[PDB]
Amino acid sequence: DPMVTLSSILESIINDMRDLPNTYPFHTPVNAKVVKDYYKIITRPMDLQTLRENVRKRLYPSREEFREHLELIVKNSATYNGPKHSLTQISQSMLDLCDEKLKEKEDKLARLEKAINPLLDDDDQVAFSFILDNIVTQKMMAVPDSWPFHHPVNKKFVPDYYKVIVNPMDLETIRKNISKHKYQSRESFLDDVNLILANSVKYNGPESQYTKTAQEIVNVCYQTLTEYDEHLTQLEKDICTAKEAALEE
Ligand SMILES: C[C@@H]1COCCN1c1cc(C2([S@](C)(=N)=O)CC2)nc(-c2cccc3cnccc23)n1
Repeated sequence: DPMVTLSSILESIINDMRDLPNTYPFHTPVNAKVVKDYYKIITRPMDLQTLRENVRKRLYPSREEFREHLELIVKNSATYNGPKHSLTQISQSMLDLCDEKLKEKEDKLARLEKAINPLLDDDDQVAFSFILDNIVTQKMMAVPDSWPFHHPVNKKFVPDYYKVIVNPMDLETIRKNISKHKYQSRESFLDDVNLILANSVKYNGPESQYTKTAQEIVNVCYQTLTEYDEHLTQLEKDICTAKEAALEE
């Protein structure tokens, strides 16, 4: 089972990171009864034991889903402890070692990832995702004053944001989804795009300048998708054909 093989590789990387100096504070979840404000600051807690248990729960079908959770450890330390704090440097040493190991094993990992999910090897899926990424970076992120929507909100700076917005979305998260080939159709892409606008309506109000900017992001997305309709339609058809042939095997 290539997912078993992949999981063994990821666990070996966790073993190597656990072995780096001074990493113990990242080996297990933060104790929120000692660090009493931790969840008032951090939205997505992560540590190496949770990561390892997730590897064992078969939650990571590729190196990117694993690396994203590992990067939370660093991001969380940067937010809570500070970007230059020794703990953040320590967490970064783990991410750096992971990246070394992923590079060393990149061909084996690619083979496993394609055996787990053949669409990662499908030229139509790849072309479709490439077009979506270009719409995001060249059209949507180019909307003036679109910065509030480029990245997830950091709760340290906006403490009530996730009490109001329980289904958050942002353009970076969409780009990560595109890189993982999450979208096979314009419909699922537009579900996430529209969530950015819906969250602005809810948090900022329908008449706010934030929402006017988010509306322009959505509108330029629709305009650009319409311009590429005939190509995107062909790619979506061919992706459906590939998806059926995978489950057929
Ligand atoms: C809540 C507002 C409005 O709704 C849409 C999101 N939005 C954001 C988003 C972000 C981020 S970030 C830096 N990763 O948190 C880039 C994603 N930052 C800020 C922000 C941060 C700090 C002080 C501010 C002071 N005034 C205004 C905004 C501030 N607001």
